[PDB]
Amino acid sequence: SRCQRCISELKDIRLQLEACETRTVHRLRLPLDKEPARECAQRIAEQQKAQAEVEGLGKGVARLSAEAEKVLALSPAAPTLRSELELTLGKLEQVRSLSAIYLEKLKTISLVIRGTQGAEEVLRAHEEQLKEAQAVPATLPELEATKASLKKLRAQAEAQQPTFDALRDELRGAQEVGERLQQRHGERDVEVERWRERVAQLLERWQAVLAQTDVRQRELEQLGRQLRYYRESADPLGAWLQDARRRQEQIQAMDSQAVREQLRQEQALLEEIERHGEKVEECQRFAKQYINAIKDYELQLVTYKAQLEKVQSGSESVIQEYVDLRTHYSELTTLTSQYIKFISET
Repeated sequence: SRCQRCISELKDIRLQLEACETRTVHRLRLPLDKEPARECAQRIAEQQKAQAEVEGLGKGVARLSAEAEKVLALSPAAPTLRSELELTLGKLEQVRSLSAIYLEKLKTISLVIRGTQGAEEVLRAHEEQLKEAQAVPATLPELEATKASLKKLRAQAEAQQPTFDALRDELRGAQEVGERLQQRHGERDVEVERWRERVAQLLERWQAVLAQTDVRQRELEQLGRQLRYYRESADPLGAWLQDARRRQEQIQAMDSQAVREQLRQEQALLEEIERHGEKVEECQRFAKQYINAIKDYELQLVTYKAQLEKVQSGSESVIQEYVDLRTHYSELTTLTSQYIKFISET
């Protein structure tokens, strides 16, 4: 009576446990879809409720085990009762193990989901500042401002190292749990691969930010030096041409005694102009180097912005300056040269 009743109750609760088992296996076989954060949270809650359901069944098994042992101590039915008891105890421990490890898997994945989504927003911020700074520095004070913005960026990125180090640890944790689940319950990890690729890709993007900041900072240190070298040569030359052009225009526009002085001042000035032929080629040389640097920095930025996916041309302004200087000097040489000839025949 109590033996037969206990066997029936043992079979029923084992079936209930097996149904909990099959539901858990079908759940853990299901990869996350297009809302990973929300779905994983929902499944953790469901698995917490499933784990409590199994534990409730565990209280039924403990009751049935005590009653069985009372009957067995008193019976041709006893081998069946003992066997059925051992089957139910064995199934309970298996479903308990699976429920706990799967809940563990969901929780560790949840940290990875959160971590990668946080790193994306950090990556988005740094990649946009790099994208944003399109204009090249025109002057020494504008240069120092650009360096400051990159220095800040560099500082912010270095401080995010713990965030990405934690992500690597969080992914590693998830791999270990999945492996134990694979080894103890024979179910492959259907989820972890999605996030290894996600984590691996974010790491590369972060390195490009760090690398591109170091390259870009270094671009401006070389570019800045080239600006200093050119401006130190173009400013004194440009001032000199303005000074000499007004002297020549004054000497040119201004008896036999006077003619000798007019030829004398013009003939002497033409000598002065020739002496500056070296200082012009020097200025042309430095300007070409600075233009090349402005071109190098510009292409650096357009490249990076394209990989992730003008207003005017920076070096074009520098082009115009050399045009004005070479034009004025060739014009100045000619005008003085022709005026010496006009005095010479006179």
